[PDB]
Amino acid sequence: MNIFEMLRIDEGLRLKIYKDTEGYYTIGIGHLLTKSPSLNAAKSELDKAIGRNTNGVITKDEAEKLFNQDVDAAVRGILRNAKLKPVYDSLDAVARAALINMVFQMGETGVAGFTNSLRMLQQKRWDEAAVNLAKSRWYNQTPNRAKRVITTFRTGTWDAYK
Ligand SMILES: [Cl-]
Ligand SMILES: [Cl-]
Repeated sequence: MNIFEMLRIDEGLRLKIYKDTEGYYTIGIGHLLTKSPSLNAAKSELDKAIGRNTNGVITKDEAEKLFNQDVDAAVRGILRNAKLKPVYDSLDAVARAALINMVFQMGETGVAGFTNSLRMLQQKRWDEAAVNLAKSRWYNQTPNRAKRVITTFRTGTWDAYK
């Protein structure tokens, strides 16, 4: 298991524009197109992202390309974030994948605000961090996914994904 397989499980794969859990226009493997309520706006962002007139449909290879770009972006964002980097550097490889997953879902900003959980993770207070991570809108809105990520940090294994 690795970050790609992990995210593929959590986000799924869709080849036509769809609305995410928050009601936003998305495509592929969790690639957010826009928060705008306009489908035309979404179609426009899609074409600009792909480099062609898609008409709201993309191929599997195109989806995977956006996916690679998005994972790369997430890691790079973590590494440039003053609050995130030190946490990431302190973690084992499995737990690092859990941090990337949260950044991919909620953005660098979203994550950087879990101040208390981050400190606990950096201190390796696993169980406490798990409890603190759960007291969040994130966990209450997407509980199954949040439980998988939380378990990943807590145990340092991929068991929630097998
Ligand atoms: Cl893009
Ligand atoms: Cl969920």
